[PDB]
Amino acid sequence: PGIVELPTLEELKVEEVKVSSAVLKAAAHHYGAQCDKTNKEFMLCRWEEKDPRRCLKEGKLVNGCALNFFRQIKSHCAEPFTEYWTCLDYSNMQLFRHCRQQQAKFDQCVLDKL
Amino acid sequence: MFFINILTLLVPILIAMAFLTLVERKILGYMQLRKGPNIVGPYGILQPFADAMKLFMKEPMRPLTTSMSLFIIAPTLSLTLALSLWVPLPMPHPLINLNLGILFILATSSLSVYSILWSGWASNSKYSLFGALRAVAQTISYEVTMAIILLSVLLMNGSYSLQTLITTQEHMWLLLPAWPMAMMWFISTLAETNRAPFDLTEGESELVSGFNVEYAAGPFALFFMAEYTNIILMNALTTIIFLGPLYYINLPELYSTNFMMEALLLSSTFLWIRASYPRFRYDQLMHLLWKNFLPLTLALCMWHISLPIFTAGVPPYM
Amino acid sequence: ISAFLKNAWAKEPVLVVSFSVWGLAIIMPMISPYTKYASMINKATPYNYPVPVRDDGNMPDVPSHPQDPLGPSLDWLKNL
Amino acid sequence: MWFEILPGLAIMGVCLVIPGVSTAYIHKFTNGGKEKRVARVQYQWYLMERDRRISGVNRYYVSKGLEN
Amino acid sequence: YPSKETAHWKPPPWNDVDILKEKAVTNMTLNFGPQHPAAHGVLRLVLELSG
Amino acid sequence: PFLDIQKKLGISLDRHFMFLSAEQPYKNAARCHAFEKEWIECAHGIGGTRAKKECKIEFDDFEECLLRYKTMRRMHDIKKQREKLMKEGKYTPPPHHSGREEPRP
Amino acid sequence: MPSTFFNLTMAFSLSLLGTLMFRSHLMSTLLCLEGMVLSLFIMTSVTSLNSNSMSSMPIPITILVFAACEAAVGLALLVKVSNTYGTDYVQNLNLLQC
Amino acid sequence: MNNYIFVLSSLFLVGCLGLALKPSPIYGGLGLIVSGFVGCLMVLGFGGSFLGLMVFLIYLGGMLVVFGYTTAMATEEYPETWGSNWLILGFLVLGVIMEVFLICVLNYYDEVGVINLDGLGDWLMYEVDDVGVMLEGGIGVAAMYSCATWMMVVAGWSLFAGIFIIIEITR
Amino acid sequence: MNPITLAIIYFTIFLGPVITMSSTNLMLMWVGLEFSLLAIIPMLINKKNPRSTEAATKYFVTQATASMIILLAIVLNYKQLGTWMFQQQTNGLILNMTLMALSMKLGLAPFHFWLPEVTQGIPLHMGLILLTWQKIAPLSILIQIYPLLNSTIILMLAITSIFMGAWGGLNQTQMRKIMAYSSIAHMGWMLAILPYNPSLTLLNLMIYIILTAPMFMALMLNNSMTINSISLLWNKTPAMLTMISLMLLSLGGLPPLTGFLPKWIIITELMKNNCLIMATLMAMMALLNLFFYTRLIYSTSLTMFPTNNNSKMMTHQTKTKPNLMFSTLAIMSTMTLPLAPQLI
Amino acid sequence: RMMRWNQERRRLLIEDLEARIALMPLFQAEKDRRTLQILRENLEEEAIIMKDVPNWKVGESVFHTTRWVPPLIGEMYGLRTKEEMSNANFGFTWYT
Amino acid sequence: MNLYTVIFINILLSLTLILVAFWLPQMNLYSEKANPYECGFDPTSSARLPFSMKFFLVAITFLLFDLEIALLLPLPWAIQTIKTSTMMIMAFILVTILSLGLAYEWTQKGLEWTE
Repeated sequence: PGIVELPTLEELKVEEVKVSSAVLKAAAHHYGAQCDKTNKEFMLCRWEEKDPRRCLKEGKLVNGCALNFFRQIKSHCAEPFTEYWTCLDYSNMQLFRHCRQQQAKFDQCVLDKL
Repeated sequence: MFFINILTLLVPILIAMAFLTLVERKILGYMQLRKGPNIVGPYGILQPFADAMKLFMKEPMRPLTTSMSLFIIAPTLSLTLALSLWVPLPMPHPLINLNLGILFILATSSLSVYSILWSGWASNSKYSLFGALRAVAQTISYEVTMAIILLSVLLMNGSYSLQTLITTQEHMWLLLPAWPMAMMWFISTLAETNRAPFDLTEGESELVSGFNVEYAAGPFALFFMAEYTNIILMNALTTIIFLGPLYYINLPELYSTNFMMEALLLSSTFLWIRASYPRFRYDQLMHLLWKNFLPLTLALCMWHISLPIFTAGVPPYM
Repeated sequence: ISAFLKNAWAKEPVLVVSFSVWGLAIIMPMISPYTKYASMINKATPYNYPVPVRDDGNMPDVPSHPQDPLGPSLDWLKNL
Repeated sequence: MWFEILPGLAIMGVCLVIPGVSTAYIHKFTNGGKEKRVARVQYQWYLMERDRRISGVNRYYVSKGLEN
Repeated sequence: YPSKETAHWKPPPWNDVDILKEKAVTNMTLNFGPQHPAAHGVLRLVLELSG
Repeated sequence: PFLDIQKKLGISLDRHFMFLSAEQPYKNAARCHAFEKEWIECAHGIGGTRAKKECKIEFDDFEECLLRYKTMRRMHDIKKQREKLMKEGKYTPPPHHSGREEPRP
Repeated sequence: MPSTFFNLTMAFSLSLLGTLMFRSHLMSTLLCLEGMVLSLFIMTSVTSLNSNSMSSMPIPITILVFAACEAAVGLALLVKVSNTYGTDYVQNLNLLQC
Repeated sequence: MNNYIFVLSSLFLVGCLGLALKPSPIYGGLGLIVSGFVGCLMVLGFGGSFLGLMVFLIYLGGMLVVFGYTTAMATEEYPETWGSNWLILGFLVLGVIMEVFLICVLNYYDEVGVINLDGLGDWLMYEVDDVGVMLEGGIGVAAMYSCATWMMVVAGWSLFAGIFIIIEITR
Repeated sequence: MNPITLAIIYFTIFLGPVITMSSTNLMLMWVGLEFSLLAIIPMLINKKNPRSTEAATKYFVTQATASMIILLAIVLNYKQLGTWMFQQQTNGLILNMTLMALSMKLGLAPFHFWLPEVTQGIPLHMGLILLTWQKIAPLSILIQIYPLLNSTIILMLAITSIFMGAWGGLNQTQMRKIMAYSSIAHMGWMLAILPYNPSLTLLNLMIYIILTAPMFMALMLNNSMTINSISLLWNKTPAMLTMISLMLLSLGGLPPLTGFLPKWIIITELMKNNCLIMATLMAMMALLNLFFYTRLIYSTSLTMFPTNNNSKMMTHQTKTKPNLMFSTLAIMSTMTLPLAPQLI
Repeated sequence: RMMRWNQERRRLLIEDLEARIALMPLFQAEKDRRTLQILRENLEEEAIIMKDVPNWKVGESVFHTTRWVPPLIGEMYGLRTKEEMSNANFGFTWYT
Repeated sequence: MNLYTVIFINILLSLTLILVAFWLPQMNLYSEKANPYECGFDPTSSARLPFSMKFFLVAITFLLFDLEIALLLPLPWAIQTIKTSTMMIMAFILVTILSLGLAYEWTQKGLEWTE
C-alpha cells in the first residue's frame, strides 16, 4: 500500500569498531561494566519501538561509547590487552579458562591505571 | 588442502586395518603356542599386502542365481560406511565437527547392517539367508541397549558432540563414574562388529561362511577390510568416550598419541577375547542382552537421569 | 521376605541390582540437600538478553547499573 | 618370542597417530595458525562472519586488533 | 435374492470356524555337508529345517 | 472442543500450543508473531462469522507474512525486468550488488 | 519452501495412490502406508523449521511414535494371516464375501 | 547449490514413486531406505538436525524388522524388481517424464506460484536469529518434558498399550 | 485375555474417543482416532479364526488409510494457517478431504463396503462396540467443524448411503450384515443433518445407539446370527418377542415409536432450510428399511417357524443372561415419543 | 568429581554467556545499520530497473500495516549474487 | 561441503576398488562354476522359499522399544530446563512404563522363541 520509509545511506553511516571477535570477547566484561547506560538506553529503544528505523540515533551513541572505551584501552593498557586477546584468539572457541594469567595481568593493569 | 587432510585420515587408517589382520594372526599364534606369519617379508610384515593383492587378482564370482545390483552394492556400502564413520572422531580435532556426532555414529552403524542383510539376501543361497537373518537378530539384540548406554553416558556430557567429551574427561576418565556401563558398551561393540564371542553372522563352524559365502576376490576383501576398520573405529569410540586421553590445548600431540596407545590396547583385547572364548548361540545372544543388560540398562539410565539433579551437577550445554 | 530375597540375590543378581538401582533413583532425589539447586542454576544461566525495563521513578529494587548491590546475586552458585 | 609381534603393532601405532596429528597441523595451518573456530551456534557463526567482513581479506582468521 | 453369481455362494458356517484346505508345512532342506567345517568331510546330513 | 473438560476443570492439556504466537522455549517467538497476535486479538469476542469480515485486513497481513506469496511475486518481477534490461544492454549490476563491496562490520 | 511442499504433496499423493491400488502382497501395501507416514513427517518438520515454531516440533515425533505403533499392529496382523493361509496374498482374504 | 533442495525433493518423489509401484518388499525396503535418507537430508538442509537423524534411525530399524518379516512371509520363488515387470518399468519411466512435464506446465502457467524454478533456491530459509544461542530443534523437541507433557503421556501410553496389543494379536 | 490385558485394552478403547472429544488440537484428535484404531483390533481378532483374522485386516487397512488422509489435512491446514485447528479461512480442499476421510472411518457410502464384512466376521459383543462406540469420535470431529463443511458433498454422501443401506438390507439374510447396513442408513441421516443443525445429528446418534445396543444384546442372548436362527425364539425365549418387534419397528421409524422423532425432526430442519428434494428422497427411501425389518418381524414374532427336537433341552435348562440395561434401553427407546420436546 | 567439575563448567558457561550479553548491544546496532543499508541499496537499484514498467510503486510494501516487518533473506540478498544467497542459506548448516 | 566431499571420496574409493577387482582378474565363466553353492551338492530347493522367523514377537517389540529410544533421546537438552521436577517425573514415568511392559512380556513368555 504505502511506500516504505528506509533511512538514507548517508544517515546509516557511523564510525565503526573494526575490531575482531576475539578482541571484543577479551574486552567484554569491562565493556559491559563501563558503557552500560548508553547500551541499555539503546536496547530499551529497540525493544520498546520494535522499529529499527527509530533507534539509529541511539545506536550511533552506542558506537561512540564503544570507540571511547577502546581508545582509552589503547591509550593505557594496550600491550597487556594485546597479549590477552592474542591468547584468546588462539583458543578454538575463545574460552576464558585457557588464558587466566594474562587475564589477571590485564585486569590489574586496568584496575590500577584506569 | 582439505583433500590432503582426507588423504592423511584415510590412507593411515586403511594401513592400520591391513596390519590389524597381521597382528591378529600373530597374537593368536603366540597365544596358541605357534609363531604365525613370519616368512613373508621380515617378521611377516608383508602378509597383508600379499593377501590383498591375491584377493584383488582372484576372479570375482558372479553366481547365476544372484541379484547383481545388490550383490555388487553391498560391499561398497560396507567399506564406505566403515570409512565414513572415522570422519567426525576428535583426535583431538575432528576432520568434520558435527554437533550430533554421536547420533551420526549411530545412524551410520545402523545402516552398516544393511550391507550384510542385502548381501545375504542377494546371494540367493541357503547359507547366505542363514547369515543375513542371524545378523538381523544380532541387530535386534545390540541396538536396543546401545542407544540407552550412549544416552546415559552422555548425560554427564550435556550434548551429543564428541569434542565436548574431551573437556568432560579433562580431570578424570568417564570410566570411573560409569564402569558398569563401560562393560555393557564393550560387549555391545563386540556384538556390533560381529566378532567373537558374537561372530554369528559369519560363523565358519555353523554356516560354511555366512553372508559372504558366495563372495570371492575383491568384492569379498571389501567385507573384511570394513570389518577390521570397524574394529579399530569402535575401540576408538570407546577410547574417546570412556578412557579419555590427556588433552592440553598446548599439545594436541599428547592426546593423539595417548589415544593411539589406548585404542591399540583395546583392539588387542578384541583378539585376546577371540582366542580365549567360545561362541554364543544366536538365540543366547538375544536372551543375554534383552534379559540381562536391558533390565540393568534401564535402571542405570534412570539413575543417571537422577544423578545430575540430586547432585546439582547438571552438565553444561555449550 | 528374607528367604526369597536372599535366593534372588544369588540366582538372579541382575534383577536385584536393577530393582535396587531404580528404587534408589526414585528415593535419593527426594532425600538430598542439593536437589533444589538444579533449577536455580538453570535459571541462573543467561541464554537470552536481560531486557532493561523503563524506570518510571518508582522501581526501588531493580538496579540502575549491573555492579550495583541490588538484584539477584550468584554468590550461592559461586560457593554452591 | 612375543617381541616379534610388536613390529606390526608399531606400524599400527604410527598409522593411527598420523590422522590426529595431521588433522591438527593442517587445521592450524589453514586457519591462520589458530585452531578452527567451531560454530556450534548461530552466535558463533555471526561472530565468524563479522570477522570475515572486518578483516578485509574475506578471511575470518585474519585478526585486526586495537590498531584498526 | 439369488442371481447368476450368488448360485455358487454357500451359507456361512454356524460357528465362525471355517474348514480350510490343509496348509502343508514345507520345511526347507539344507545339506549340512559333505564339505562343511563340522561334517568331518563325508556326511551329507540332509537337514529338514523349519526356520 | 466437543466437550470442554479442560475449560471446566481449569487445566490446559493442549490449549497452550495451538498457534505460532504461544510461548516458545527460551522466548524465541515464531515467524509472524506480531501479525498472528493482531489477528487473534482482533477476532476475540466477535464470532467467527463476523471476524471473517471484520478482521480481514489482519488476516491478509498474517497470511502474507507466513506464506509471502506477494513478496515472491515482487522479487520475481524485479529480477525478470533486470534480466530483460541486461539482455538488452541498458543496465549494469552496481559494484555492491556484483561481488565486490566495502563490507560493513 | 513452495517447490519442496509441492513435491512432498505429490509424494504423499503417489504413496496414497499406491496404497489404494493393491498388488497381491499385503506387505507392499503396508510399506506404502509407511511411506505416506514418512512424507507427512517431512511436511510437518519442514513447516515447523520454516516457521521457527519450536512449540510444534514435539508433534512430528508423536506422528512417528503412533505410526510405528500402527505399523507394528499391521505386522502382527500379517503374521496371523500368514499363519492362516500360508502366504500374505490379499486374494485369500475373501471369505467374508458371504 | 541453487538446485540442491529441489533435487532432493525430486529424488524423494522418485523413491516414493517406486514404493508406490510396489516391487517385491525387499526392493520396497531398499527404496524406502533411500527415500528416508533423502528426507533426512532435506530436513537437515532446512535447518533441522535432530528430527532428520531421528527419522533416519527409526526408519532403519523399521526396515530392518520389515526385511526380516519379508524373508519369512512376503516372499516368492521369483521376486519381481522394478524392471522385471514391463508394466512397472514403463510406468516408472512414464511417471518420471510425467513429473518433469508437470513441473514445466506449472512453471509456465504460474511463473511464480507453487514452483518458481526461476528464482529457485531464493526462498529456502526465511528468517534466522543471527546472534541467538538456544535455537536448536532438539530444544523444541525436548519441550515434551516441560511444556507439552500431554504429548509425552499419550505417546508413552501408546507404546505401553502396543506391547500388550502385539502380544495378544500374536498369541 | 488375562485381566491386565482386558483392563488396558478396554481402558484404551474408552480413552481414545474421550481424547478426541476433549482435545482442542487436531493432532490430539488424531491421537484419539489412532488410540481407538489400535486398541479395537485385538478385541476383533480375539477369536483367532480364519474369518476373524481377515476381518481385522480389512479394518486395519481401511482405518489406517483414513487416518493418514486426515493427518494430511491437519498438516496442510498447519502449513496454511500456522495453527492446529480449522478456521473459516482454511482452504476448501482441506475440509473436503477431512469430511471424506472421516466418512471412510465412519463407514458411510460409497466407502461402505468395508463395514458389512468386518461386522459379519467379528463376534456380536464386539460388533456392538464397532457400530456404537467407535462412531462418537469421528462424528465429534465433524461436529466441531460443522460451520465449514460442504453442503453438496455432505448431502451427496448422505443420500448415497441412505439408498445403499436400504438396498443392501434386503438381500442379506445375516443379522450381523443387516445391522451393518442399518448403521449405514442411520449415519446417512446423521450426516445429512450435520451441516444444518448438529444438535439433531447428536439426537439421531443417541437414539440409534439406544436402539442398536438393545438389539445387539438381544442377538447375544441366544447367539442368534441368521433369520432362521432368530426364528426359533418363539421356542427358546418367547418373552422377548414383543420388545424385539417393537424395537425393529422403531429402528425402521414408524410414527408412534421413537424412531420417528429423529427422521421427522431432521426432515423438519431440512425443509426449514429448503432442502426439499433431498428430504423427500431420503424419506421415501427410508421405507425399504421398514421392509427388511418387517421381514424379520414376520419371521420372529408374528409367525412361528419350524423348531428342532433338541430345543426341548434348551427349554429345560435355566437362563440368566438378559441384563437390566436391556429392559431399560429397550423401553426408553421404544416408548418415549410423548417426551420428545425435552429430547430436542 | 563429575558433580564438582560440572558445577565449575556451569560457572564458566555463565561467564561466557555474560560476555555475549555484554557485547550484544553493539552487534544489534551494527546489524540494524547493515540491514537498512542493504535494503536501501535494493531500493535504489529497483528504482532504476523498474523505471518504465507501467504500474509500479517503487517502495510499495506488500503489507497493509505500517509496522516494520523484518526483511527476510530473499529480500535482503535477492539482487546480490548467488554466492551471497547460498551463503545466507547454508553457511551455518554446511559447517563453518 | 566438507562432509559431502569426504563421503563422495569414500564412495569413489570403494567403487574404484570394485571396478578394479572386476576388470583386472582373468576370468573363465562356466555353468558348473557359476551354479549356487551348497556343501558340494546341488540345491534341493531354491533359497527364496519362506523361512520361518522364530523371534517375530521380539522383532516387533523392537520397533516399539526403538520408538521409546526416540522419545528419550531429547533428555540431554531437556535437563537444561527450569522445570527439573516435571522433567524428572516424566522421564521416570516413561522409563518405569518401559520396564513394566518388558516385564509383562517376559512373564508372558514373549521373549521365549517360538517352536
